[PDB]
Amino acid sequence: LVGAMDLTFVLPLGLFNPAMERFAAHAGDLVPAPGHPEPRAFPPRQLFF
Amino acid sequence: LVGAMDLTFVLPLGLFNPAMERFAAHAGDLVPAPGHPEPRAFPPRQLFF
Amino acid sequence: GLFQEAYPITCASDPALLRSARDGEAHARETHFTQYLIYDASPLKGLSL
Repeated sequence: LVGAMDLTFVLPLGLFNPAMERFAAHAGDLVPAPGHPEPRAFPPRQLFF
Repeated sequence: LVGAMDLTFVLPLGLFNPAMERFAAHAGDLVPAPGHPEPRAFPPRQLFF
Repeated sequence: GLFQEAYPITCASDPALLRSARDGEAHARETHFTQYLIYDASPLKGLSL
């Protein structure tokens, strides 16, 4: 009576936001150090979990 | 004794905000990436629900 | 049949601006520059639907 489960999962990697959805919920939201490029604005290649 | 309903729903598509009503609740509320055209300003052609 | 009225849904012209609804009516931003949101008045208003 002790069972088991099988659950797949689906993770997208390199996908890319639609057009309306590229923004930042505040202006200063996530800020790199002044005089550095934003790593956030590049097309994402990774996943975390 | 199990019934039914008919409800009709109205969705506007292409309307446009009046003069007083075009604004943003703050300065940076939704800010596109630095140096990019902001679709938030355009007239909407779509909906979502 | 009686009232000749239709009931509007929860709706918005930005996906970004729709998410502000699912918290609840209170936090919804009705307008951004042009993009806007409509919040439903229905007999279904308070149900899980």
